[PDB]
Amino acid sequence: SQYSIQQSLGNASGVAVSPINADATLSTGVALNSSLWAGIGVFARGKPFTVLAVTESNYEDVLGEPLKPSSGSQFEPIRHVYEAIQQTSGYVVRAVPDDAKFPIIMFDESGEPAYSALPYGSEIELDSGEAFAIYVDDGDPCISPTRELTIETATADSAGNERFLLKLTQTTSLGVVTTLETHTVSLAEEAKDDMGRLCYLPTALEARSKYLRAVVNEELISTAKVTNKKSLAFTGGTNGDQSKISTAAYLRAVKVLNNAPYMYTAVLGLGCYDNAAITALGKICADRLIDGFFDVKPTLTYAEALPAVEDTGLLGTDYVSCSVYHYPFSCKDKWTQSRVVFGLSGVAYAAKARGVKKNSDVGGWHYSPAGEERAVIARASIQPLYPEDTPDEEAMVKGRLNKVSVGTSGQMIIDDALTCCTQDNYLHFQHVPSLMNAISRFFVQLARQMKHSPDGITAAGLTKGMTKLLDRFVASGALVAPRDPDADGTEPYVLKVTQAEFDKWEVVWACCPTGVARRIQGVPLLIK
Amino acid sequence: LIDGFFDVKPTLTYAEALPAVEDTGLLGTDYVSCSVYHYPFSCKDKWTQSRVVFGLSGVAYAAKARGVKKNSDVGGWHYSPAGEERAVIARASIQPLYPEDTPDEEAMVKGRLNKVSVGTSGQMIIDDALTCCTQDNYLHFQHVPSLMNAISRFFVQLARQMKHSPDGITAAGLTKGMTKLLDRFVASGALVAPRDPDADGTEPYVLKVTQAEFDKWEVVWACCPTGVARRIQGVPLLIK
Amino acid sequence: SQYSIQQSLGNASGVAVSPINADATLSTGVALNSSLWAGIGVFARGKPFTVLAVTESNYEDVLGEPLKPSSGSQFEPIRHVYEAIQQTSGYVVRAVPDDAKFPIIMFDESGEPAYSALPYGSEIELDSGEAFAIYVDDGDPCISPTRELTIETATADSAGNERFLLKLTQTTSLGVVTTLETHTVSLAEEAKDDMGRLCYLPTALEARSKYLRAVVNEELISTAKVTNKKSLAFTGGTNGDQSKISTAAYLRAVKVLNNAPYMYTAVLGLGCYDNAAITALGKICADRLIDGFFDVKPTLTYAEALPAVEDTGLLGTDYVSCSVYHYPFSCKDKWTQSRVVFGLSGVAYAAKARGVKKNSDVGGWHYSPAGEERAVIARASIQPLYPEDTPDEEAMVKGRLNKVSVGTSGQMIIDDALTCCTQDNYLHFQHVPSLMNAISRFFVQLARQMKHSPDGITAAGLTKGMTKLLDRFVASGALVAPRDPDADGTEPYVLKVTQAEFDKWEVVWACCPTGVARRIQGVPLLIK
Amino acid sequence: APRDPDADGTEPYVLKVTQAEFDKWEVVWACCPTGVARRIQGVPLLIK
Amino acid sequence: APRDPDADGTEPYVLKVTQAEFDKWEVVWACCPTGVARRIQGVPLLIK
Repeated sequence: SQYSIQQSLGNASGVAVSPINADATLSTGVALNSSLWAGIGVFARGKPFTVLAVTESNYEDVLGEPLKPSSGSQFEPIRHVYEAIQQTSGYVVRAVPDDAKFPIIMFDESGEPAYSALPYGSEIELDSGEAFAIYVDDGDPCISPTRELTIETATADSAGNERFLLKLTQTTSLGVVTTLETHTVSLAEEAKDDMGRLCYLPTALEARSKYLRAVVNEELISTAKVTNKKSLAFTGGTNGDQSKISTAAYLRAVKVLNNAPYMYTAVLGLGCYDNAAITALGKICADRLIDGFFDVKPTLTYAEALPAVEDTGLLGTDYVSCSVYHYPFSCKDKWTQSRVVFGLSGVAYAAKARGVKKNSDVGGWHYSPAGEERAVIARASIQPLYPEDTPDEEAMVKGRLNKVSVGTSGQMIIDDALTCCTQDNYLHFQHVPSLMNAISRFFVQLARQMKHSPDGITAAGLTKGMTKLLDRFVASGALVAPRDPDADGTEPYVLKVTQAEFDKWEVVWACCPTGVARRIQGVPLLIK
Repeated sequence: LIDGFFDVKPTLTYAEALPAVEDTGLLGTDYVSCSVYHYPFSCKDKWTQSRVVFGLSGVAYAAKARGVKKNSDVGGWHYSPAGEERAVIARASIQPLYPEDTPDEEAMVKGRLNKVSVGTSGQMIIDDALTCCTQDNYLHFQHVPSLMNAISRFFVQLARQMKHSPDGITAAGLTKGMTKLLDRFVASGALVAPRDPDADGTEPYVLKVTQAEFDKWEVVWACCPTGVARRIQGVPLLIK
Repeated sequence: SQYSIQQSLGNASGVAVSPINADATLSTGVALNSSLWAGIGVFARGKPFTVLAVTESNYEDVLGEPLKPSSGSQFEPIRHVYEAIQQTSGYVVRAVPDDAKFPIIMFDESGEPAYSALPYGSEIELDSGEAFAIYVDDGDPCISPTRELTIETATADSAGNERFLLKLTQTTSLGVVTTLETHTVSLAEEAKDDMGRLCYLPTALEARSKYLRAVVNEELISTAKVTNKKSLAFTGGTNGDQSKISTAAYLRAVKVLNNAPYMYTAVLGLGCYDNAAITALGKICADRLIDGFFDVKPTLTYAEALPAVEDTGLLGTDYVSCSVYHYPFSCKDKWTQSRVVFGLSGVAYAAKARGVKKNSDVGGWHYSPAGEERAVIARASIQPLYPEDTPDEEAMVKGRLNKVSVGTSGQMIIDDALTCCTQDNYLHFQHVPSLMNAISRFFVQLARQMKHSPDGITAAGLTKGMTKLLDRFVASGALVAPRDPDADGTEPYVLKVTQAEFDKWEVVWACCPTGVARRIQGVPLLIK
Repeated sequence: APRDPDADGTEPYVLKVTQAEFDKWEVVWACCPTGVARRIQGVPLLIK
Repeated sequence: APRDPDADGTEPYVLKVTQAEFDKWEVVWACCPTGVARRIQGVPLLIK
C-alpha cells in the first residue's frame, strides 16, 4: 500500500532504501573471562546419567545431603564439589550402581493404588488393569525423608473435564511434615487449568514439575476415574551399594558428559580413581580444548605414586593440558568431624579460577595454579600420612607429578605447574597450553561466524578480529617480546592470513608466551 | 541461463539420498547452475498446527534473494546461498526424522548434495554451495555460474540491441558497454586480481573484441571470480 | 521462445554465447591429509562379512561390549580397535565361526508365531503355512540382553490397507527394559504411512531399520492377517565358539575387505595371527598402494621371533610398505583389570596418524612412526614376559623386525622404522614408501581425471598439476636437495612429461626424499 | 558539464561552423543535456 | 565521534550524493551511533 518502502528499484520511477549494511562492525561475543567446571561422581540425590547444574546456593538440595565417611568411599565427590564451588558454578553427572531402584505408584479404573519399584533407566509397562503410573525422577530412593502423594477433588473446568489437585509432601523421620509441590492436573487430552496452561497429566508433570513423571494407558484412559486418596506412600526405592561401581557405569557417565550441550573450561576428575574414566576425561580435554585436573589415589606411598601416574594413561603427547596431582595427607572433615583423606582436584581448580579472575577484560589465563597467594590449601589439623618418608623431587619432576609443600606462614600450598606432556619444551608448563587454548577457542568462534563469506570481506574481517584479540592479550600482559630479538624479530605476535586455493583460508599466528618464575638463584659478590 | 534449486524427496535416509541424486538426472556437465538439496527433518506447520515434512527449495531461493539484494547498483550475485547470516531456516519445533543416523560428509561432497547443519546460536542453516557439475574446477561452486550467467545475459541484451550496425559504430559501442559493465562489477567486488600475477597478467578482467570475417564480431572476456571461504584452518605456533 | 539463448549461431543472423570454458582452472580434490584404517577381526556384535564403520562415539554399541580375556583369545581385536580409534575412524570386518546362528520368527495366516535359528549367511525358505518371517541382522545372538518384538494394531490408511505398529525392545538380565525401535508397516504392496513413505514390510524394514529384516511368502501374502501379539521372544541365537576359526573364514573376510568400496590408507592387522590372512593383507597393501602394520605373536621368545617373520610371508620385494612388529610384554587391562598380552599394531598406527597430522596443507607423510614424541606406549604396569632374555639388535635389523625399548622418562617407545623390504637401499625405511605412495595416489587421481583429452590440453594440465603438487611437498619439507650436487643436479625433484606414441603419455618424476636421523655419533676433539 | 571530463572535454557545448564547398555552410553543435532525477536510491551504512 | 579516529576519519557522519547514470541519484550516508551502557565494571587499585 502507501507508506511502504521498497528495496530493489529496478528500471522504474520510485525511491528505495537498501537494508542496513552493518558489516564493517562485526564483533564477537565469547566472554573469555568465564570458567565452569564439569565432572562425574557418585552422590545421594540426583537424576542419574543426566547433566545437572550446581551453584553456590542449591547444591545441598539438588545433590542431596552429604554422605558419611564410615559408609565407604562414596564421601569423596561431595567434598570435592564443596571445595570447587567456592569460585564458580558447574555441571555434574551422577552415576548409580546396577541395582538402584526408584518407586512407582500405579492406579486402576476404580482408583485403588498399587506400589512397585523399577531399576533406573527403564521405562514402564502397564498391565491391563492399570490406568496410569506416577514415579519420582529426582533420584531420591524415598527412604529418608519419606515422600507422600495426595489426590484431592477439585472443581471441573468450563468445558466439563474433571481436574484433580495433586499434592506431594515430604515427611522426615523425626515428624516434621512440610508440603513440597502442588498441581492441578486432569486426564483429559485438552482440559486447561485456571491459568490457561495445559493440564493433561503427562505433559503437565513433565513440563511444570521437576520431581515427578507420569505415564498413561491409552486404552483405559477414556473410562478412567480417580477417587479421593489421602496420604499415600512411595516405597521400594533403594540407592543400592555405592561402594563398588562397574567401569561400564563410569564410561556411560563420561560419554553423557561428552555429549552434554553446555560450555565448560575444566574437566575436574571428581574423586574418580579409575584408569578408563580418567583416560576418557583426558579425551574430553583433547577434543574440546580445555583443561583437566586429575589426581591419583591419595593413599599411595611416594614410591608407588610414580608408576601410578604412568598407569593412569595420560602420559604422552596427545594430552598436553591435563595435570595430575597427589596429596598423601590426612585432614579433619568439616561436617562429620572425623579423620578423612581426599584429593586435590577441587583446590587445583580453585587456584586456577583465582588466577583467571585477576584480569577483567580478557581474563588472566597466564597465571600458574601454584604459589602462596593463589593456591593455599584450607583444611583442619593436617596430619601427614607417612611422616617417615620423603619426596623424590627430581624423580617427581621427571615423572610429571605436582607436589605439595609448606610455604611461608606454615600453610600447605601447591608448588608445581607441570602438565602430562613428556616432551621437554614450553608445552609442559601449565599456563602455556591454557593460554593457547583460550586463543584457539576464540579463533574457532570467529571463523565459525565468518565462514562462507567472499574473500574481500573475509580477509579484512579475520585480520581485524585477530589483531584486536592479540593486542588485547599483549596489553593484558600474557605475551612478551621474544627472548632473542635478533632472528625472530621483536614483536610479541606475528600474524599471517593467506589463501591456499579457492577456499583454504589459512591463519597462522605465532606468539611468545610469558615466562613463569619457578627457579630463583642469587649470586652474592664482593667488590675490591 | 538462470539458476535452479531442486530438492530430493525429504523422507529418504542418508544412505538412499546419494543414489537418488544420480537418479534425478541433472548429474553431468550440461546443467552447471542447478543445485540439489535434501532436508530430512520434521516441523510444525504454521497454519494447521500438525507434524509435516517438506523441502528446502523455498529457503534456498530466499537465501539467494537475500544475497542478491545486498548490492544496489548491479546486485550482489557473488554471495553464496549459505552461511549463518543469509540462509537461516525458520521453522517450529524442528525434530529430526532419523536421530540415530549420521551424515556422510565426504560422500555427500563427492555426490554433489548440499547438507544442513546447526550453526551458532542453534538455528539450522544451509552449509554448502555445491552445484550439480561433476568436473572438479571453479564451476561446481554456486556463485561462479550465477555471476557468469548474469554477465552473459547482459551481453545478450547489449548485442541484440547493437546488431546490424556498421563496424565503426559496432566496435566502439561493444567495447564501451562491456568495459563499463565489467568496471561496475569490479567496483562491486565480484572480481579480484588473478591468483598468480606472473603469467595471466594482473587485471581482474581481460576484454577482446575482434572481427573474424565480414560479419562475425567476436567478443571474448576473461574474468577472475572471487574466492568463497568454505574451509578455514588455523595453525598456532610458538616462538623461541 | 523469447529470452532463449542459443550456442551455435551458424550462417544465420543472431546472437549466441558459448558455454563457459573453465578448462584452465582445473583443480583436483583428493584431501591427502586424511587417513583411515581398515581391519578384520572377531567381535561380539556386528553384521558378519560386511564392511562396518567405527568412530570414536559408536564403536561400543556397533561392535558390542568388550569381550573377556578368560573366554579365550578373542579379546585382542577389541583392544586393538580401542587403541587405534584414538586418532581416526575406520572400517572393520567381523568374521564368525561356522556354527553361529541367528534367530528367526515365522508367522502364519492365523497369527500364531513360531521360532527357529539359522546359520549366518543363509537365506530362508518358507513353509506352506508360513506367511512372513522376521529376523535380526545386527549380528547379536539375542542371549544377553534379550530382545522382544511386539505387534500392535493401528488405524488403517486412507486407501484402506491395514497398517500395524512394530516395536522392538531390549531387556537386560537385571530387569531394565528400554524400547529400541518402532515402525508402522503393512503387508500391502502399495500402502503408505502417515508421513508418506512406503510401508510395505520387506522394503520398509530393509531401508529404514538397521536391526531387523523380513521376508514374505507371495502366495499367502494376499490372505495373510496379523493379530495382536504382545511380548514375543527371539530364541536360538548363538555366537558359537570363537576361540578357533578356520582359515577359510579369514580368507573370505579379507576378500570382502578387498572388494569394499571405501577409501583407507592403513590395513592394520588387528590381532589376527594367521599366515594366509597376513599374506592377503600384504596383497591389499601392494594393490591399493597403502601401508600395513602387522605384528607377530607377542608370546614368542626373541630366538623364535626371527624365523616367525620369515614364516609370516611378506619378506621379499613385492611388499615394500608393510611393517612387522613384536611386543613380548605383559600389561594390566583397562576394563577387566587382569593380566593380558596383545600386540602393537594399534599403537603403530597411532604413531603414524600423529605423524600425518603434523602438516595441515598436504599432511606430513615423511615423519617416521617411531621416536619419543610420537610413539609412546600407554599401558598399565608393564611387566616383561622374559626378563632373563636379551634382544639381538643386529639380527633383528638384518631380519627386518622393529623392536621396542625404554626411552627417556621411562616410558616404553618404538625405536625402529624398518619395513619388510630385503634389499639394502632407501626403500627399507618406513617413511620413504609412504611418501612415494602418497604421490602416486595423487597422480592416479589426476590422470584418471585428465584421461581422454587432446594433447594440447593434456600436456599443460599434467605439467601444471604435478609441478604444483611437488612444490607443495618441497615447501612442506619432505624433499631436500640431492646428496651429491655434482652429477644429479641440485633440484629436489625432476619432472618429465613426454609422448611415446599417439597415446602413451608418460610421466617420470624423480624426487630426493628426506633423511631420517637414526644413528647419531659424536666425536669430541682437543685443540693444541 | 559532460559526465566524463576525460575524453569529450569539459565544456557544456561545442560549436563548429565550417564551409564545405562554395556554399554549404555547415553548423554542428553538440550539447550535454541535464539529467532528470527519476530513480533515487539510499544506502545507509554503519561505521565501526 | 567514531571509536577509532585513525582510519574512518573523525566526523560523526559522512554523506555522499552522487550520480550513477542519467537518472540514478544515489545517496550514501554513514553514521556512528551512540554506545549504550549495558555492562559496567570497576577495577579498584592500590598505589604504593
